[PDB]
Amino acid sequence: AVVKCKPTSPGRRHVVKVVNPELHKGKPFAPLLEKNSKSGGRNNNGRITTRHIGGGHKQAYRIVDFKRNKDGIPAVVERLEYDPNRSANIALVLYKDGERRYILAPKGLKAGDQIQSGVDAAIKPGNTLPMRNIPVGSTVHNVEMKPGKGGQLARSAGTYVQIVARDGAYVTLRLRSGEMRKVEADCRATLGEVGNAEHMLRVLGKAGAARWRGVRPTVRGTAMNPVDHPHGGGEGRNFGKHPVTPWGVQTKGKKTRSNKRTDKFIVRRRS
Amino acid sequence: MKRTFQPSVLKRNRSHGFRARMATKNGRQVLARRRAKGRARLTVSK
Amino acid sequence: MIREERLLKVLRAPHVSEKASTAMEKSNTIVLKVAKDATKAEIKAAVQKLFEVEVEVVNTLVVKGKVKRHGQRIGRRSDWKKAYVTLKEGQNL
RNA sequence: AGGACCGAACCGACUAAUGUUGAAAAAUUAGCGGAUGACUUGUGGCUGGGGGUGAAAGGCCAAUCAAACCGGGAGAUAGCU
RNA sequence: GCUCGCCGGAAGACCAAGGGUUCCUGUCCAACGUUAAUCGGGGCAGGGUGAGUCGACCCCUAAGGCGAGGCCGAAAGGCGUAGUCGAUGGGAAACAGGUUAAUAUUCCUGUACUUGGUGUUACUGCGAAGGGGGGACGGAGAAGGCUAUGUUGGCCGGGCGACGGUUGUCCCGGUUUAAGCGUGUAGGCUGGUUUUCCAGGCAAAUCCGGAAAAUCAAGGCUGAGGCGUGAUGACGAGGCACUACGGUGCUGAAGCAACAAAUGCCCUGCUUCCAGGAAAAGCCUCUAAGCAUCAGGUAACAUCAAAUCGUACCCCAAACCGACACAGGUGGUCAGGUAGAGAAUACCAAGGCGCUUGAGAGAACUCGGGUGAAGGAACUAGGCAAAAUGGUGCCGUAACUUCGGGAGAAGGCACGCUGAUAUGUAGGUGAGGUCCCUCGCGGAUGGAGCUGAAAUCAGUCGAAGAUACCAGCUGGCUGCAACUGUUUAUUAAAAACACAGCACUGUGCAAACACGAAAGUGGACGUAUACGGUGUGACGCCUGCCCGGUGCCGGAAGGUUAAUU
Ligand SMILES: [Mg+2]
Ligand SMILES: [Mg+2]
Ligand SMILES: [Mg+2]
Ligand SMILES: [Mg+2]
Ligand SMILES: [Mg+2]
Ligand SMILES: [Mg+2]
Ligand SMILES: [Mg+2]
Ligand SMILES: [Mg+2]
Ligand SMILES: [Mg+2]
Ligand SMILES: [Mg+2]
Ligand SMILES: [Mg+2]
Ligand SMILES: [Mg+2]
Ligand SMILES: [Mg+2]
Ligand SMILES: [Mg+2]
Ligand SMILES: [Mg+2]
Ligand SMILES: [Mg+2]
Ligand SMILES: [Mg+2]
Ligand SMILES: [Mg+2]
Ligand SMILES: [Mg+2]
Ligand SMILES: [Mg+2]
Ligand SMILES: [Mg+2]
Ligand SMILES: [Mg+2]
Ligand SMILES: [Mg+2]
Ligand SMILES: [Mg+2]
Ligand SMILES: [Mg+2]
Ligand SMILES: [Mg+2]
Ligand SMILES: [Mg+2]
Ligand SMILES: [Mg+2]
Ligand SMILES: [Mg+2]
Ligand SMILES: [Mg+2]
Ligand SMILES: [Mg+2]
Ligand SMILES: [Mg+2]
Ligand SMILES: [Mg+2]
Ligand SMILES: [Mg+2]
Ligand SMILES: [Mg+2]
Ligand SMILES: [Mg+2]
Ligand SMILES: [Mg+2]
Ligand SMILES: [Mg+2]
Ligand SMILES: [Mg+2]
Ligand SMILES: [Mg+2]
Ligand SMILES: [Mg+2]
Ligand SMILES: [Mg+2]
Ligand SMILES: [Mg+2]
Ligand SMILES: [Mg+2]
Ligand SMILES: [Mg+2]
Ligand SMILES: [Mg+2]
Ligand SMILES: [Mg+2]
Ligand SMILES: [Mg+2]
Ligand SMILES: [Mg+2]
Ligand SMILES: [Mg+2]
Ligand SMILES: [Mg+2]
Ligand SMILES: [Mg+2]
Repeated sequence: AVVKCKPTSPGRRHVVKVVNPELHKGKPFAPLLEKNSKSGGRNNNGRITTRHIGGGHKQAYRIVDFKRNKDGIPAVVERLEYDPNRSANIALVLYKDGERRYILAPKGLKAGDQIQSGVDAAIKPGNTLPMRNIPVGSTVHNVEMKPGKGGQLARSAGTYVQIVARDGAYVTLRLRSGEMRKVEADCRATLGEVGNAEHMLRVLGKAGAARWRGVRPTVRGTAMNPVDHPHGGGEGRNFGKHPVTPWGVQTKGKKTRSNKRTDKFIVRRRS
Repeated sequence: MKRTFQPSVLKRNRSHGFRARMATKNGRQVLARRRAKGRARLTVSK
Repeated sequence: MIREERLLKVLRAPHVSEKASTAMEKSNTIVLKVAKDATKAEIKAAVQKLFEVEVEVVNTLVVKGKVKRHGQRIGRRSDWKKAYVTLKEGQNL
């Protein structure tokens, strides 16, 4: 649900939050949790390499099954759960042999729903099959790029991929960005759309909500001095320059892809 | 007013101590320079 | 068993002071200057052998030497170890 | 419930007077802002000099910053005093 | 020594950091001490720091550091695996009283507790670098049950008052006791047990997880406090006796109850929210290889062991950081009375101080304050500064508005004390006692004692009753920025930065991008509802025309054009 907050204070006036009453209210499943500590955007030289990262709430890591290779064994969803690490919700499924795993929660999946993976799984939301067993035109997510590597595409909340054609050992996919991509038919995919499509409807409402997520303020290049940024300097507000990154590369339209190794697998760029 | 020197013996030893100097070649050259000069106190350790 | 050459080295002197005399009079405790590395077990064994009395308990402490001056020259006295050796109520040393 | 309200600790530094060979190389007195939060604070750690870090003032990096400090080239050069 | 003044959420007491003998005693007064000094944190000499339980050490890991091999790099070196370090976090155990000139949870008295080694008794499947459990975790909020602690009464000891009264409803003092051990309560959580099967838990498992039945519902786990005991003890007002008048020798009553009550405890609870909240070991439990009457484990009995280092003293400071005995700075803990919402404030208690130059005088002028006729912003760049407002309840409150606000708008009334309603009310607490019980720390009833607002009526004093301290000035028009935040440490706090929101643009994952000669690493254990860059800056109504110049994006026939040949 998408509910607007009443304006009892200036920081609350514009807040729009997503309330999903179905989510588990207790703690996560402990055997599948992990520590991950924060980087502040610093690499192993101790240098900031991605700006605007730091602070935020402590987060535990949930081990999610992106491979979905437990073939031929049905499982039952016990509960949906909040995952601080990603936009999508996650589902704790219990396998009939007594094993528990987390999966990305497909749209419309809920407690009690049965799921399965394998070449003989039914074509229903939540089931993972090799894409040479999924009909052309289907809506899939958690798509593999290399067989057995694990799902890598269409993982974010509300995302999905369309199988548009099958040609030999490769399938053509329409990605969320509009790109048409080839990938081997033996790559796996989960049927349906990633759930929590209302995620994009939230409004943080104030600076503090972004600070809670570990996002640090962005200082505009034009507010700096010339020593700091190519946009820096000027008496009053002045620009008179072609807009560039802090490292001086044009940032309004210049293409930066250079991967000849993978150029073959792209059919039509998102363009 | 808070001043620049705020003593901590642990920080002192970890940053200037004998074993800190012995750990790198440039710290060992610091030690060689101080022995050649004849310093009675090689490091902050003593 | 601790060798007797060790035992002959660990005791250095009786300690004389108002506290030491009061300790001996009120708690049957002798106060001794002992070697720096002398443990409580060595002190007890040495008092039981060299002075052939019964020891109940040894308490020890390290005295840190003072900074002193000898003609504007800074000096420091050595650190030394003190033992409070409590005798067994009829040992009377 | 709230980067919600009033207000001590705590954090800050808007005004004035004093002080200016000071009680102080930035304070004191009266007033002043925030005070459950983008809050405050202890301990330890990481980032190093054309480099770091910066809710950006060319700010800060040991009372030193439009290129730290120490040693070296080194008695640089000085049509100037 | 007697008076006076000052602090008392500190200017008292205690930890950690840092310092290192500054601690105690004797002696000395050159220098040091902003004066003198007989004094001192000064000189000189001597003395002082006592641990199985406090801390370190130790076991365990976080960030991070190092890193056998390894990968990478002219050399030096970089990164990193197995490992090994690293607290600011997790892991065994002691309390009360007495004592020194100076130490004490360390000494002494009394009373406890923990871990481990070895020897005997009985029973016996033990065994890990492996598995599972546990440890183990957020913010906010609300309330009940308590304790610390305080107040009164009772009890006991003392008093009968320098000047009117004070044998009483008078006054002063005390009225303290721990860890441990037994009890298992207010409360919190959870259904229990017994069989059989199973694609999971790097192998196996009686353990965990899953499935299926039988059968029973009170079983288990956790838990403040109280009670008993510890305790015939210690302590104890005071009193007796000496002094080397600093204190010691001896003796020692009462030692209860009610009420109030924490920010401490139950509570790592409960309720609720999103921003979704360490790790590892100690510990429990399962087995692998292995040994298999051995070992090894289970409890009991004895006995041994608990080493080493620190321990003085200062610690919001004259002993730490500030060149100083310097109006500065410095983390944590304790938390009495009267008033008060209060840790504000005023006066005090315990306790600690009067700040290391004084004596006079009573000019100008300077500093910090008090008061001021008449006027009342005429001052001035400007009401700068000052003056003023200031509490609680109630009445009442406009434009506008994003419907929350604006608002404490504005403005106004009441307020002390005494008596009555009621010798103390509403309300809280609730004994003795009785009724009963699945049996105790028990459920119903009853209400004595205790405690207690607030109102109304009537009276009463003063110029004045929110009387001190404390404690909003208010309204009207308008520029800028939406707002809370941030900033030029040390002349600028703002209209500057940020911001939620908006848009463009890059980016298909070995992503773009960034640090790195590289290996790698951040982006991200993320995957286009994502991530980077840029500009704009809540919201509302909107965002017109120009692609000639520069840039970017696409095209690739034609001219021109490198190395090469
Ligand atoms: Mg950014
Ligand atoms: Mg932005
Ligand atoms: Mg600027
Ligand atoms: Mg430039
Ligand atoms: Mg201009
Ligand atoms: Mg122009
Ligand atoms: Mg002892
Ligand atoms: Mg000791
Ligand atoms: Mg606020
Ligand atoms: Mg500041
Ligand atoms: Mg002030
Ligand atoms: Mg305000
Ligand atoms: Mg306030
Ligand atoms: Mg400038
Ligand atoms: Mg500086
Ligand atoms: Mg330069
Ligand atoms: Mg030269
Ligand atoms: Mg020269
Ligand atoms: Mg001295
Ligand atoms: Mg002294
Ligand atoms: Mg003098
Ligand atoms: Mg002295
Ligand atoms: Mg590590
Ligand atoms: Mg390394
Ligand atoms: Mg090597
Ligand atoms: Mg270790
Ligand atoms: Mg620690
Ligand atoms: Mg003392
Ligand atoms: Mg009580
Ligand atoms: Mg002490
Ligand atoms: Mg002084
Ligand atoms: Mg001072
Ligand atoms: Mg006060
Ligand atoms: Mg005068
Ligand atoms: Mg005057
Ligand atoms: Mg006045
Ligand atoms: Mg007068
Ligand atoms: Mg006047
Ligand atoms: Mg007048
Ligand atoms: Mg007037
Ligand atoms: Mg005028
Ligand atoms: Mg005028
Ligand atoms: Mg003013
Ligand atoms: Mg005033
Ligand atoms: Mg104007
Ligand atoms: Mg603003
Ligand atoms: Mg502000
Ligand atoms: Mg300034
Ligand atoms: Mg300023
Ligand atoms: Mg990578
Ligand atoms: Mg702007
Ligand atoms: Mg604007």
